[PDB]
Amino acid sequence: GANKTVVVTTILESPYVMMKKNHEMLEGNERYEGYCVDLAAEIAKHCGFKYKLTIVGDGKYGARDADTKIWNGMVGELVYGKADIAIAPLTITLVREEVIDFSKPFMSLGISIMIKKGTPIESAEDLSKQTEIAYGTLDSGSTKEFFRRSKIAVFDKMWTYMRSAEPSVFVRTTAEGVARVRKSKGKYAYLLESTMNEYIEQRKPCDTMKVGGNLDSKGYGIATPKGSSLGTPVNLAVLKLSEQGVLDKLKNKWWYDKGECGA
Amino acid sequence: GANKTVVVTTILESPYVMMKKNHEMLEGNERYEGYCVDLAAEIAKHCGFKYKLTIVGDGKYGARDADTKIWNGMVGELVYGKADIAIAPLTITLVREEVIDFSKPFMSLGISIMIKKGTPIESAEDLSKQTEIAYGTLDSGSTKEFFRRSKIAVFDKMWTYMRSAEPSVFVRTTAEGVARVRKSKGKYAYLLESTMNEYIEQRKPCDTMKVGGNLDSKGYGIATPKGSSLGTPVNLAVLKLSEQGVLDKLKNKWWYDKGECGA
Ligand SMILES: CNCc1cn(CC(=O)Nc2sc3c(c2C(N)=O)CCCC3)nc1C(C)(C)C
Ligand SMILES: N[C@@H](CCC(=O)O)C(=O)O
Ligand SMILES: N[C@@H](CCC(=O)O)C(=O)O
Repeated sequence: GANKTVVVTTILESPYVMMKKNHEMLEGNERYEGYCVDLAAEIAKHCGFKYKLTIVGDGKYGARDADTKIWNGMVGELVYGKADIAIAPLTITLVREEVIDFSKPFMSLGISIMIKKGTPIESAEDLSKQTEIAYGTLDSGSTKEFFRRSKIAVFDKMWTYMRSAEPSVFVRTTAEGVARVRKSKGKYAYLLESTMNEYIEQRKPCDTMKVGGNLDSKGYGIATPKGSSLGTPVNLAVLKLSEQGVLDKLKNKWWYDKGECGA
Repeated sequence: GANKTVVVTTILESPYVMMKKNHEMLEGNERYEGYCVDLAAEIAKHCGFKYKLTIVGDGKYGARDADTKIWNGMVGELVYGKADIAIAPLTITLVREEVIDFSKPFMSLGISIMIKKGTPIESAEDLSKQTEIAYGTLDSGSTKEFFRRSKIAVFDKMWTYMRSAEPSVFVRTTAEGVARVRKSKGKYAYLLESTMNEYIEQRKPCDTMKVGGNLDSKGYGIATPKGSSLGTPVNLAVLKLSEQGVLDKLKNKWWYDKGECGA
């Protein structure tokens, strides 16, 4: 048919999408700011569509329930037709690519370790060979599934520990994992994507550090329901924006320029 | 129809595809070794097809002639139906994605600078602000087009210089650019992908260095003619291989383990 306003699902995750301080004062897309807010505006412009930003109702990225086979989070909003496109730090994975379309990656990341400054941990091997320091991941995301499915010795060891640790080492939101690192006096480390890790390291109170090399290499993609007319134009828009340096300029805007911890 | 033997186009580029020393002794796919030789075997296995490796006749990655609009290189072999799939370090670009399908990236890279050890150059800005040291790129590839199309000040400055430099700063093969760095006594720097740069840095005679940060961020994809039945299965195979750690194991095999310059 004729073009219609596109419903964009996204997720509150710094610095991708954040509530503006005065959001009560504001309406519509103007309530929100961040990398993916800016990316949404660029994509919509290059694909020539009108759009409405919506925050995913359940606050989740997307996992499938092993019993019901029902998808939750932003993936679920696409699968069940509640949203036309997901523009968020949504990790490209085999399980997801089978049910939704992803653009080529607009940003790269790998799973990484966050510690409170001074924590005697430099790697995933270090974490796996000790018990004083608890560690965990976000629920309903690609990091948890990485550990759950890993056949690699150190990560399988980590997963075995994390799955039955008490109290639970899993958190509902990134902010919750960060708070736990900050408040646990060096006794909790948080496994999260390098992009988020790197952003938080440069924010007050400047008390966290990324340590060790990334555990994997992957990327975020713009996701559309399978067969959507938006898939192709969105993919070309990502490649165009990449080649024009726009994605690099947005990364600088929302990471380096937001840095509060000095140089 | 019924499954047929797949014609794979590729390119002699270390460590992706290399002639085995005793290749005269050998036949078929056994003539060749390297990352993309191993990747081809994995993909073919996961997609359940038989295949024949073929080296691109003109030794080029792929560019389109501005007059004739004819594609050369591996892209051209796909476009004109001479090959069914390209499994090589073929950079995902807007101009190419429009005429061929790319899988999700199997490896990431950015454009980078190679110098002879001791060359007084630490960045692209440095190169652009001096004339003693010549510098250039490979012909018929994504690095040259990056500079030619760049609206970014330092790279546009570099391109203006490179396009009319005499003698020519462009080379036909990576080996030729490397030889020029090695033989020019610090007076030639070579702009090439970080992956190739990093491999060469660890090979005898151990006389080159990668300097500065990457100029861009992108990746290599497996390419198929537009609409090919191989596209979807090949893409899922890349994601599966990624998540299984196979791509990381192959990177270690062909870079770290091949290192000849010590630790
Ligand atoms: C096995 N490979 C794992 C890998 C790595 N990444 C990040 C990445 O490769 N970066 C790329 S490739 C690319 C772009 C970017 C980017 N800007 O982040 C921009 C447009 C041109 C093509 N993503 C992946 C997948 C296979 C999980 C999707
Ligand atoms: N980007 C991840 C969420 C963050 C994480 O799992 O660490 C996903 O798409 O599931
Ligand atoms: N990977 C590049 C070739 C190497 C280069 O241009 O530096 C391409 O696909 O064109």
